Amino acid sequence: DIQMTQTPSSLSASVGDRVTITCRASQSIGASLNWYQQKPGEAPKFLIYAASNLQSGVPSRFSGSGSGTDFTLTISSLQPEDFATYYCQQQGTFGQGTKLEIKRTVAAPSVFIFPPSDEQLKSGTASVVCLLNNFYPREAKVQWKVDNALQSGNSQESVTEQDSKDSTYSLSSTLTLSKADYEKHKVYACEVTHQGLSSPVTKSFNRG
Amino acid sequence: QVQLQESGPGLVKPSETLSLTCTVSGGSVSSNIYYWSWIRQTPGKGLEWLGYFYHSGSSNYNPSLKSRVTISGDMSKNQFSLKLKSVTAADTAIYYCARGGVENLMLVAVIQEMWYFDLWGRGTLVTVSGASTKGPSVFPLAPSSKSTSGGTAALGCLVKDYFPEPVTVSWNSGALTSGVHTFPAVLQSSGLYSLSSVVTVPSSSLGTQTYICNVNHKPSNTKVDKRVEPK
Amino acid sequence: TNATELVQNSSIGEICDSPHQILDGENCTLIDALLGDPQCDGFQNKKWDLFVERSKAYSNCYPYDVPDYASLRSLVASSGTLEFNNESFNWNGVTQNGTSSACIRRSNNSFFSRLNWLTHLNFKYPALNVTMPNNEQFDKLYIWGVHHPVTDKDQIFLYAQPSGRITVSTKRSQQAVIPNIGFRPRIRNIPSRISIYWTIVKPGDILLINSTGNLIAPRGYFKIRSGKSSIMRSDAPIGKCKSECITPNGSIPNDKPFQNVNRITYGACPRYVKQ
Ligand SMILES: *[C@@H]1O[C@H](CO[C@@H]2O[C@@H](C)[C@@H](O)[C@@H](O)[C@@H]2O)[C@@H](O[C@@H]2O[C@H](CO)[C@@H](O[C@@H]3O[C@H](CO)[C@@H](O)[C@H](O[C@H]4O[C@H](CO)[C@@H](O)[C@H](O)[C@@H]4O)[C@@H]3O)[C@H](O)[C@H]2NC(C)=O)[C@H](O)[C@H]1NC(C)=O
Ligand SMILES: *[C@@H]1O[C@H](CO)[C@@H](O[C@@H]2O[C@H](CO)[C@@H](O[C@@H]3O[C@H](CO)[C@@H](O)[C@H](O)[C@@H]3O)[C@H](O)[C@H]2NC(C)=O)[C@H](O[C@@H]2O[C@@H](C)[C@@H](O)[C@@H](O)[C@@H]2O)[C@H]1NC(C)=O
Ligand SMILES: *[C@@H]1O[C@H](CO)[C@@H](O[C@@H]2O[C@H](CO)[C@@H](O[C@@H]3O[C@H](CO)[C@@H](O)[C@H](O)[C@@H]3O)[C@H](O)[C@H]2NC(C)=O)[C@H](O)[C@H]1NC(C)=O
Ligand SMILES: *[C@@H]1O[C@H](CO)[C@@H](O)[C@H](O)[C@H]1NC(C)=O
Repeated sequence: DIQMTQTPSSLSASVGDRVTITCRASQSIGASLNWYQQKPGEAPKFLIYAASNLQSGVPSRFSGSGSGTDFTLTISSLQPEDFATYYCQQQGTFGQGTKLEIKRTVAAPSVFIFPPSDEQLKSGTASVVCLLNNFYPREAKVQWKVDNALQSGNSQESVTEQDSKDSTYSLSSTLTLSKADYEKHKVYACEVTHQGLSSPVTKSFNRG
Repeated sequence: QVQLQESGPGLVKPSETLSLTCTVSGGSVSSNIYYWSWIRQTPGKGLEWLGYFYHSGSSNYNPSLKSRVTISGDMSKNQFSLKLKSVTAADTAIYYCARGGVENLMLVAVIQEMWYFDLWGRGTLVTVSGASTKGPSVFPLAPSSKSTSGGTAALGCLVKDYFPEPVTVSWNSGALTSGVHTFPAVLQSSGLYSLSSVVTVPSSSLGTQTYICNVNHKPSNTKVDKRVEPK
Repeated sequence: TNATELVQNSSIGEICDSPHQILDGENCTLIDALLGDPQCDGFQNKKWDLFVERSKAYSNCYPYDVPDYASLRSLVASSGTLEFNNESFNWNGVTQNGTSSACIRRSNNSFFSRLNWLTHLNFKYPALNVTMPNNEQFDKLYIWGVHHPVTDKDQIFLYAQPSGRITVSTKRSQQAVIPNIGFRPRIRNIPSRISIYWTIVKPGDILLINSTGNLIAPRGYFKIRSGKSSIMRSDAPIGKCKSECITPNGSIPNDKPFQNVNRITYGACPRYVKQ
């Protein structure tokens, strides 16, 4: 019956910054509001109880405040390990969540490329993998070229979640062709454009 | 400390009854200040409380789930279970068991009912689908000059064409953790998942150290050990 | 020459301090002033015709709950007084005057002024049995409580007894409580809890207290009576003026026969009617 609105949905802040997250209830809820912190791959952690009471294992830089309809969660001095999604909760309803990314110096990716294995090729498919390691920000553009032909519609990528200590990302991009298509062409290359790169970087190999 | 751990199938066909069990270690499941709850999480909903249960027979359920939810307990086993009838693809989620309670505390001049969830399990993925399980193929991502930028070399495993999620990948039986990046799985057009797990190692160690990736896909009862060697 | 209107429609927005004696709770609920929260020490032994409770009020002591909150709140509100009479109970064999860091008074660990946290003495907590006779001609109200430790270790270190039991009796009634050991969320870094209870002792009756541990003991009694005082929740300021009738929205004139400001009134008031 009561619905809560968490603002913002996401934000980025630097180490040492003060960040505040807001949860607002459609009706007054007194002080009956709790906060949780969910780091990647983990379950939520009980952060704050009854609007302002820190729970066990919660660093002092966390605090909460509010009454009635407007509640805030504050991190006084942001740290890299605070990268998480934060949730408000009143009785049986949770807020939508706020994802918090750590802002950081620009870091160019190191790029590696892997040809398809001979075992995979024998079974009829060729997967070429490009690896972009330890970069920031997470915006990156991986382009595949086969004999200097721009590919599209035959690649997929996934990004790791932000590293909780150096605040970098890693990206893997896979290009899949049939064995027949793979051995009809020679040059396989990934072209990587990123803010840390003054020019697009290309990694290639030549057989197939 | 007290710890919770979910157990149950990872793949359930639609219209079946989803069931998961939570086992509680180090704590008295029998104490009527605590309730025992289940919460699920989907990208596109976030966290959704499903229900809780007191061993005294009292229980409370999310009305959005049209009474499809039942939570029951057995103290002979320090366990409580979720049962969710007539599942569809919309019930695909990560499911958490949790301990919590209800307090009637006065503050802001008025007594109000407060709920909380102070202890959570690790969570379990449940995929509701009609497709059948299948184990992955594991192909080497062999280190080469094209994966050696400086004094550092990258190698890994490509874990391809499995269903459903998840797979767990370790390196050298868990003795190798620094530098490992196991990427989230992508779902390809065939309806099967694929992921890669890579690790950056000193290029000097390539001739001396052996590198085994250990892939476990429990839904299909498949374990694969694959050694990655230089090309 | 105004046309007849029998319904009082508006309030002055404030509650007049005359003729009724108004006690503004400010930051303190009546219960917190009753128990003796340190921020509420200025309320000791005060009297009132109308106690006014504020939305901003808050607790700043040991986290507690009151199972029959409304009845205790109404008992004190109608007596119109917080006058406390100390009594010397014989607490032989236990340590008195327990304090906590969640309840600071004058920059020191403290506790509710009207309650007595009893703990073991040399790791012995004897079976206490004390009596208080009530020789007066008015009813006595005794406030006591039960402490719920967070673990068995906590229970042992505090009371040298794994299973505390409390019974408070008179010739007319019997109340038995069992502590519930377990973890609660930290309130002001305290994961334990106290439950507050009350007992009425009629003239000629005796208070009997049995405890083997976990008793938050009374220090005395309050005089109780079903008088004409009351309590009201309101955020309207207390102003200097005279008005016989009081509503949560502020004081009201009592010349019109009817009223549509608020169902809740105090004093000589027009009869409420809806919009
Ligand atoms: C009645 O209660 C109000 C409200 O108290 C406040 O809210 C409660 C819910 C609870 O959280 C209380 O702990 C909390 O104080 C009292 O009014 C507040 O009074 C305090 C101080 O007495 C003020 O706190 C100050 O706020 C400043 C911003 O306006 C801030 O800059 C101050 O920080 C500096 O001072 C503190 C010491 O106070 C020091 O520790 C810091 O390090 C820093 O130097 C300080 O936080 C609140 O702002 C007040 N709030 C309002 C709304 O006025 C009120 O005093 C009380 N009445 C009586 C009679 O007791
Ligand atoms: C007959 O009807 C008139 C007109 O409504 C009443 O007079 C009005 O009474 C209001 C009561 O507060 C006056 O409001 C105040 O006005 C001043 C100046 O504007 C403000 O600064 C102040 O904050 C208040 O808002 C209002 O000024 C007054 N005159 C108007 C509206 O023209 C009259 O009420 C009688 O007079 C008032 C002054 C009080 O003494 C009443 O007790 C009294 O009945 C009405 N008379 C009756 C018998 O109903
Ligand atoms: C636990 O705390 C209570 C109150 O905090 C203690 O009771 C207090 O005991 C002292 C001394 O026994 C009493 O002092 C009195 O002071 C007046 C004026 O200074 C003097 O005229 C009296 O002759 C007497 O010395 C004090 O009144 C009394 N307070 C109450 C409310 O009874 C109690 O002794 C403490 N117990 C322990 C074990 O520390
Ligand atoms: C309380 O103690 C008295 C002491 O004689 C005893 O007679 C009585 O039975 C006790 N009552 C309870 C309920 O333990």
